[PDB]
Amino acid sequence: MDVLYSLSKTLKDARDKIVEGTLYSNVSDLIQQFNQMIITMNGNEFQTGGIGNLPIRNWNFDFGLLGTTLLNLDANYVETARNTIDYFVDFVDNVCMDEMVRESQRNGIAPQSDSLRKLSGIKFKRINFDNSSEYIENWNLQNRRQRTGFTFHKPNIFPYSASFTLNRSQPAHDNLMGTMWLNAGSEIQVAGFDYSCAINAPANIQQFEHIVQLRRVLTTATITLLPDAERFSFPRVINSADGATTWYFNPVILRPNNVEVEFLLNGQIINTYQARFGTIIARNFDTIRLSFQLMRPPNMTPAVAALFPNAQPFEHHATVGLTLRIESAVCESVLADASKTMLANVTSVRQEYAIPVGPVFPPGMNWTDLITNYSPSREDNLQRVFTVASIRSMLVK
Amino acid sequence: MDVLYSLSKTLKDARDKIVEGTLYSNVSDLIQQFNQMIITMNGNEFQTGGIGNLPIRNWNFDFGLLGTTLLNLDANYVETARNTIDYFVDFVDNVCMDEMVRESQRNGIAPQSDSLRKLSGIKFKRINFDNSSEYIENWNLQNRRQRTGFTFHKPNIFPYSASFTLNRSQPAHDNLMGTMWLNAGSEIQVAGFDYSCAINAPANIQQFEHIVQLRRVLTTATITLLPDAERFSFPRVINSADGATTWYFNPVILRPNNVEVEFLLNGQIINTYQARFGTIIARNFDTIRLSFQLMRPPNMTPAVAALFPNAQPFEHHATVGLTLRIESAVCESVLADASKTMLANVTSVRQEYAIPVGPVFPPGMNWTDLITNYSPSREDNLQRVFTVASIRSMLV
Amino acid sequence: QNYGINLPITGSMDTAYANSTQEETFLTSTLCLYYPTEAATEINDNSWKDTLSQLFLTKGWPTGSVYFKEYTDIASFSVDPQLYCDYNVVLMKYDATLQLDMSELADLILNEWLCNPMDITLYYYQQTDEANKWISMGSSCTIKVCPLNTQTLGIGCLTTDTATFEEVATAEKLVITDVVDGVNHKLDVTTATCTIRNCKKLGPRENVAVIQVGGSDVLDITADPTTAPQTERMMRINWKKWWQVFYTVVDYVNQIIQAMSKRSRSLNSAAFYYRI
Amino acid sequence: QNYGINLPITGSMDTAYANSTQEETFLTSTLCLYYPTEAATEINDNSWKDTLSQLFLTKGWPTGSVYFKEYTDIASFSVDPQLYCDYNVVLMKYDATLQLDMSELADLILNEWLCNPMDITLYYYQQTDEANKWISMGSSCTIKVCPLNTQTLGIGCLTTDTATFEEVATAEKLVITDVVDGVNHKLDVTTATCTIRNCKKLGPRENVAVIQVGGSDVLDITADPTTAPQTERMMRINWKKWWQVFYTVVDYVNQIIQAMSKRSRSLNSAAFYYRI
Ligand SMILES: *[C@@H]1O[C@H](CO)[C@@H](O)[C@H](O)[C@H]1NC(C)=O
Ligand SMILES: *[C@@H]1O[C@H](CO)[C@@H](O)[C@H](O)[C@H]1NC(C)=O
Ligand SMILES: [Ca+2]
Ligand SMILES: [Ca+2]
Ligand SMILES: [Ca+2]
Ligand SMILES: [Ca+2]
Ligand SMILES: [Ca+2]
Ligand SMILES: [Ca+2]
Ligand SMILES: [Ca+2]
Ligand SMILES: [Ca+2]
Ligand SMILES: [Zn+2]
Ligand SMILES: [Zn+2]
Repeated sequence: MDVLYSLSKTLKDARDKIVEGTLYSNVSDLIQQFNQMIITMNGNEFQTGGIGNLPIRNWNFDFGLLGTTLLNLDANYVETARNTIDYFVDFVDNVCMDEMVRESQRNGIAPQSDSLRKLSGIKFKRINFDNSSEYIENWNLQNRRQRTGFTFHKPNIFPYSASFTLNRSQPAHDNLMGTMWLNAGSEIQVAGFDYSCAINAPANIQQFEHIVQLRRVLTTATITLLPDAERFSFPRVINSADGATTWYFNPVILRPNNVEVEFLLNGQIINTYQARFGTIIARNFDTIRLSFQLMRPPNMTPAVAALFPNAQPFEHHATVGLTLRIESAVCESVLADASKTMLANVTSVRQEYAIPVGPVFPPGMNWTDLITNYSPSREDNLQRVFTVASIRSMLVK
Repeated sequence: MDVLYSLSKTLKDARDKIVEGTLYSNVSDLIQQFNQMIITMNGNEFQTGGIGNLPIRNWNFDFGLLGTTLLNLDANYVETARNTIDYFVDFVDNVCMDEMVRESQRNGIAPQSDSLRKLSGIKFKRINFDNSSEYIENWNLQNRRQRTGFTFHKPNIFPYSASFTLNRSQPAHDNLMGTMWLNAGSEIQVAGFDYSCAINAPANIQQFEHIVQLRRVLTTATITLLPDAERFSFPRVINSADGATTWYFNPVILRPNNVEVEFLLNGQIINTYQARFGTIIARNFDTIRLSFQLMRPPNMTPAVAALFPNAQPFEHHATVGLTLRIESAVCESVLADASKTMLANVTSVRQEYAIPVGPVFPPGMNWTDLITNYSPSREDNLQRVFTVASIRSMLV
Repeated sequence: QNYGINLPITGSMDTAYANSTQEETFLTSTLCLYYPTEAATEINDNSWKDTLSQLFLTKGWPTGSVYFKEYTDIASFSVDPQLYCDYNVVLMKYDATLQLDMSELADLILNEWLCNPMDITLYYYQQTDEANKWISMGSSCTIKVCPLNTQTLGIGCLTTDTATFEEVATAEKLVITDVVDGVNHKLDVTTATCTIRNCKKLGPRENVAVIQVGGSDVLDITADPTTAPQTERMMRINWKKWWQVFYTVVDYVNQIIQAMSKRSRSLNSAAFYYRI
Repeated sequence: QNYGINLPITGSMDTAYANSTQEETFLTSTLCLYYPTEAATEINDNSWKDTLSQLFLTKGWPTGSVYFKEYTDIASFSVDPQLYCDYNVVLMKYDATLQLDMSELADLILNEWLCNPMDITLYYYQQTDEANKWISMGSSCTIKVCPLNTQTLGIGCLTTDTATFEEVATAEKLVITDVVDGVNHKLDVTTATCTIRNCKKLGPRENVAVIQVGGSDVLDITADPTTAPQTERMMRINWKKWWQVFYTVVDYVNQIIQAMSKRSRSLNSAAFYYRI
């Protein structure tokens, strides 16, 4: 991995820095690195790609070294360098694609393609140099089992889940008390609905609770908490838990009462926020407990009083929402997020070449399936393919 | 950890090999390693801690080297070696005890005692040699980010749990359909009971499903599947879910029907066994799903036909049971089992010295609570203390 | 059930709808049509029940599933009404002079009730909450009320002179009395001909619909003056000939049953649960 | 709360028993005692209700909660029996010539029945399954049946001539009729003075106990000839004096109520299954 990353890093530096007219003193170290790469790779045969529709490509390296006598780079120098760079970039692209379309149950963190296995040998370790990208840096830290950190803008930490719980219900579905939530990506929208508006509740308070268990621990998380849930604030016709019939939801939104956000780690309270809306910080947690009350307003203007009668039929159902958005967080495992392209690149390569379903990943790289059952073997394979995808993105993209 | 293990292994080898009359060539490499250990330890002060009732102990090393020039070891040689060995064994045992009674939440795999942190310094790396035991080998492989596994005979993977689910019930508890189960250690005993014997069921079949979600993945697991559950095959008076009243269970055991045992990983079926009993192999799974059916016997002799009337009262309750015993398995993480003493050793040391409850383990190192909430921090601390307990077991 | 009543129901908002359950519902349920005797008089036929059953049979109801129970008029039908079938459709004739009575019948039929015995001779009584009413039924109820105070002396009444009691009902076959809550009332009722019970309104009765034949919307099934709700089970049809009424009932039986549920039919046919 | 659905309940063994709840139920439950008139006659003491109430008070029940309901004889009590107390205990005197009638009464009150209305003048009736019976009660219920074939012609009877109908009940006060299943039967019933209903035996009624006074094991509360179950709620007592019988009933009331349970079909959990 470090060798593949170093190859790609050298090639990217060469593309960016070996430019017409530049002082040789701008590239001397890069020229030495490029020549060391050429020397190490010369005389080695590689084969990439025998899975799915990925073609078998054979790679031979017999290149001359870049010169070192110039004081400024001229056009011919840059063109010969570009020829060598193009061949190497094609090779590195193919090696990355070959590694990305493979998985292993046993040592998913280890190389799977034969070319990367060969690049793991001692002779190639000379190529290794500056490992400064976040993914390769995390890779090297994880090899030594040092504390890793991946920064995610809008981490895709919640598998898609749009469901409801009914605490009070009956076959007519006209006096319903419960909760409905969409947990999707980096967002939790939840809403507690009482059809009676807590008319016969103990002191006119209806307590709602929602527990979200993250499959990985998040640290240093900026989170927006907004009082309302726009997703559960309009009329809906909803299937029953068995799917036999359909019930009606005609919500009227009241501000949630005694809102309490709890961020917990291993079932222990880490952060507690009471009546706090806007930006909050959850420093280290794996579970979110949102508790919030529907408080029947003691005083009502005539329209409000007409909304909520003393008894059934209840036409306007008292609903209190909450919206929770993880803006940015840190996780010790790789994750899909809104800003990066690692998952999209891995999925795109796997789909472009019709990679058959393997024993590790879901039937097509569905993120919901992966994150729902984010097992250690899956984590190892995903970190490997994501590091390879970033290495590829340094050059192909 | 590697250094502590090397110290212990050196001492164990010296005890086993430095014996009267033995050829020096039998022990020459061991004597070189022992002298290297002495050289590396000489001039260092150690303090084993005062946590709990474990006393504060100070350790000093000013030992001479063992001889190298005899053809055969003699009685003088053995006595001289034993004097140094006893002190080193006492020191290693105290370091192991000091490390076994400590825990950390942030970094539970790293050493906790001062002595083991001092021994992790580069100046002691010379002591390190053959790391051949399963626990230290796993430790090194895991530090190398390498796939390694602990082998367990009768792994204690299931938290103790004796419970029941009633899918059909009434306040009088006389027409009950449901499941009874004991998950204990490496054993699962499940039983579906129908009081009406599926008289009024579609096709005269009652379906039972029991899912056990293992807290860690198991691999290459040898399992015995037996078609009955003797734990739920005799009359019982059982509390109700709230304990308000007690109901009556009067089993009559029928052969379970359509027995399907699935071993699943990440929600996907890895192994499936249909109507198979005896030895089966679950190659890699985190969940066990047991489906079985109480099938009303289409033909019944009069003695059988009496036991199952068309309607209530139901006196003989038709029960079908399965039993699943994990004989052997492999786990990435550490676990208690019927063979190894790591858990017992750690618990014993924690009990003898009145070690208070820490922020990692449950009080008393109780295994049910520990395995129920097997968090990563708990896993790290527990592998650390188990490796230290094995290292201590080499000498104590 | 009872050991799982207070447990949550979790449902996904992506589960597939089941097929139509109307066929199974009609094949396995009973339908009772309650009509006024004047209806059968106007029909004048003695086999019209058979014809209606046959016409229902085209709507999926098996033969011995629809039932026709006759009642004289609103007043008599209100004397301890009994609801027999899985679905009960009460064809009630409208009368401007019996509005409240109709409402009371509706209130007793479209809502579920839980009633305890009342002994008006040996005890004073009060209505605890807005759901607590006094429902009395029989040949003729004449309810007179004397409100008391904390000292248990009457207000505008004398505990010994019943002539000073405030009258709230006279010659009633069914009356629901709502008095001021938290006040002990001495009660005078003609217990010989009718019985009074302290009732609590639990909730709707989903298996009984009331079709008002003729008139306008006058039903008021809630004592509260600020609400006069018209539920899905309270229908109204303009009419000139009873055959047309029965035909519109039969043809749109699907719409009628959609407004009802088959989860309120109790073991007994009484319009109220009774506890001692 | 989740009333219309049966959610499975998970219980743990080793969950501690709650304390005895017998005192609380005695303090919050009503005990109706049913006895024949001859019992009151032989006792011959107009104050015996007060004495029994005080004895029950000694045994736990508050002295306003035990009820005594008198019936004339087994046959009369079987007409529309109504057991409204939390716990009902029937002292049923034994007669060697009334074995079937005692069995019918016990079957009617020891088990829960869901009865649909029967219109024998409108429909041919058939019994679907072994739980489906025809229960008829009244001052005098005489029932004759004509079993029909697939072509609707009668078998051993003529639909037009009722005199040929096979007679299954004569001048009965209560009769549970069980015929072959799946065969349509035309019914001739003296509907003028007795009601017949198509009933299903849902299950036991656990709040009603019957003590057979001075007989033998004869009750058959199940129509299956191969089963004659003796449930815990059908006791038997030898007697010479009714005072000793009442004294035994009071002294062993703990045991009696132990053999019973709160009516499962009753109470809020049963809501939306059949009743409350
Ligand atoms: C529902 O209807 C569809 C279409 O007619 C049919 O395929 C299916 O089998 C029916 N039953 C169920 C349970 O879906
Ligand atoms: C139950 O009984 C025990 C022992 O008699 C007593 O300590 C306790 O207070 C009682 N009450 C409850 C509610 O458990
Ligand atoms: Ca007055
Ligand atoms: Ca009236
Ligand atoms: Ca009132
Ligand atoms: Ca009103
Ligand atoms: Ca009889
Ligand atoms: Ca005949
Ligand atoms: Ca039959
Ligand atoms: Ca029998
Ligand atoms: Zn629902
Ligand atoms: Zn129970």
